[PDB]
Amino acid sequence: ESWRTPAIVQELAAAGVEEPPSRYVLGEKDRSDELVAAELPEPIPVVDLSRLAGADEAAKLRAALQNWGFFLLTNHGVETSLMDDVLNLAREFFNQPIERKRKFSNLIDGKNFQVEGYGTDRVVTQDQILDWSDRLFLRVEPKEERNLAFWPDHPESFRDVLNEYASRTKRIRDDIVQAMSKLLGLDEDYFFDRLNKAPALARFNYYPPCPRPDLVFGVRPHSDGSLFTILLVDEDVGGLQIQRDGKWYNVQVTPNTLLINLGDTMEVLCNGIFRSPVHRVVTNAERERISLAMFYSVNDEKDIGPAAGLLDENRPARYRKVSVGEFRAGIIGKFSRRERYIDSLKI
Amino acid sequence: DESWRTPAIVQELAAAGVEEPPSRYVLGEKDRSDELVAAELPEPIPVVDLSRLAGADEAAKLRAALQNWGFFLLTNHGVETSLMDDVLNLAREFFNQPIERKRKFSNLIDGKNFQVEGYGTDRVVTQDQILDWSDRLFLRVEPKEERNLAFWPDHPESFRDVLNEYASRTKRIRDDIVQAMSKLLGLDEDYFFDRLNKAPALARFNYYPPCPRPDLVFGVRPHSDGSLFTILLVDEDVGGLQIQRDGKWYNVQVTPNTLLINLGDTMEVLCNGIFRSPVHRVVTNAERERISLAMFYSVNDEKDIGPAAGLLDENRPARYRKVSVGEFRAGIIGKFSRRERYIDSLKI
Ligand SMILES: O=C(O)CCC(=O)C(=O)O
Ligand SMILES: O=C(O)CCC(=O)C(=O)O
Ligand SMILES: [Cl-]
Ligand SMILES: [Mn+2]
Ligand SMILES: [Mn+2]
Repeated sequence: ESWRTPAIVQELAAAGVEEPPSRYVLGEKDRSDELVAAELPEPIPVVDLSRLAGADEAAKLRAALQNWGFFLLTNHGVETSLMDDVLNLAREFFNQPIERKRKFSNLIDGKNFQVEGYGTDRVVTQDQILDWSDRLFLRVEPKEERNLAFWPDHPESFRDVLNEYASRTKRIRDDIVQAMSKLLGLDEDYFFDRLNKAPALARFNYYPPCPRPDLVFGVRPHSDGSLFTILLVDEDVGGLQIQRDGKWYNVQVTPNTLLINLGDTMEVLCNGIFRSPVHRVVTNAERERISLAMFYSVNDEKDIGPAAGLLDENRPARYRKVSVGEFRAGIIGKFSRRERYIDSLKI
Repeated sequence: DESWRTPAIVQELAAAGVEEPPSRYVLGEKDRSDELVAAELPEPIPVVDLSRLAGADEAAKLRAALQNWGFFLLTNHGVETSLMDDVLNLAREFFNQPIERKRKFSNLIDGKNFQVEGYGTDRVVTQDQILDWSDRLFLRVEPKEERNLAFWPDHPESFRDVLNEYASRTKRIRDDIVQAMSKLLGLDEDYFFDRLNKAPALARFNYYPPCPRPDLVFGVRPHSDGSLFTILLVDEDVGGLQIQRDGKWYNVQVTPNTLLINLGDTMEVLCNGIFRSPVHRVVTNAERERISLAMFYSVNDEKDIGPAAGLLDENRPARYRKVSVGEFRAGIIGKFSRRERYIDSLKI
């Protein structure tokens, strides 16, 4: 539409067009020698969850979070069948006649936008540049505010499998949070008063093949606004890239393994001892890419600011203190305008 | 100096022979008031015969122990006398080694980086944290995927075989106790067993050295266990374990070759406070050391920890909040460091 109903990017790829529409083509500064990325100069940071209680593993986590802000997780205890099934739901739901899929459109009545549903993100302005990907955004926790009406019916086990996956990742959320609290010198339960009744958001990404991968981004360069994200990818074959010291690095998520990356809230909360990585996804011209991201956010208990226990007067606050509503307003708000909120809070 | 993150081996401090504990072990005046001399049990220690726990007589003895005390002694427990002696010999022979042979298995990795598993004490979070007058060797025996054999000691040479054998006996005990208590609650005997597969089992060998000022320190601070159940074995108890009931402190001597079972905080939550997990502590003495082994049995991450649905109705509301297993565990461990009781933050 004009800008009220952006078209589903999967239908633009199935049109067999050789060029993308003008609303998807980036600028010259964003299309400079960046999309041709390198690969990590060292073995990709890998944390073994089943051994994270040991100080050896906790030091591997520390180096991952200090150097890169993300890592791959192994021996995480999520069954291979469950990871295959939850990704089969996205595979099955996305690979559907579109009349079936439009029933869960995040543009209710075709004109009013919301975050929860199937489609793309918010289009504030007509000249805004749109990503070459579709999404299915679902709030999974707390279960009391779960909007099942937008949860797809096909396959007929979507709610059960996604709920099962949500309860598996909970243990991963708890273990990693406990580990980092010890790494930061805080109480190992420090972060759990901020997680009671906290939002858990599931994002099903469909990056369709693009005839011109040089002109578009699967998702724009960005850092997550969560505490951290668990990422699950279906036979990655590439596309995800992460930035470190200006340079984009190609990161491939090995099948049956999970990628954990930090969000902007964690960087502020830990005063920037670990940082939230800025990342993006590149499209390819042959095959599509489906990923499931689980965002774990903080409740409205306390304001988002550096932890009291990480600040003496010789380690002052590098970041401001803002409310939860102000924080979330800007991660979403600055995502559309292609800026990074957390820079504005840095002192 | 930040050397306070590298806590001393208390057994070494005790061998210094000086007249006072260092100030970091000294309790506040409130903790040292008219408690440390406890009272004697007004009734005999509750005792349960495991071999007859399927019978009404013993199971009723089990209920009275759980409702009134939260703990009981277990007889005919299936653990041979030689095996209890063997597992306590591990503790005796390991601790009575030169500090250089024990330090290989320190939980302070590279001398700096704390982890739970190993020989030392519990996490030192702040400089002003009061420390306990004891060392412990903490070994993760289950699940085997999380087992780290490199911290299981090389002395005596039977350590892995003996502890494995003992733990398999105490696991059986755990199953029997869970079943029996399930029937007490009117639940199916297997109601909780979906929480017991690939669940943590932790062995804690405690070493309480003598202290020149037993009036000033705790061998271990007042606490309830975070487990479902705890099975405790003490080497010739001589004395020191104290348990609290309704604000009063009582001495409890774990008779040799018997096992003390106490209910843990996880069970208290799961049974909605029908039975409660008892607060207990160890006081030191000036003459001799005390050795005990505690097997903590926890739950997996199948469900969040909360009151069992079979125990709730309109006139039986839930008395505890529901929290995830990892959140529960980190709260147990964190609150222990701060001298606070985690389960009270879950009470509704
Ligand atoms: O699809 C990926 O690999 C990245 C997903 C991502 O960054 C997101 O959903 O926020
Ligand atoms: O040593 C005792 O008698 C008590 C041990 C104990 O409470 C523990 O290890 O948690
Ligand atoms: Cl239940
Ligand atoms: Mn992201
Ligand atoms: Mn205890």
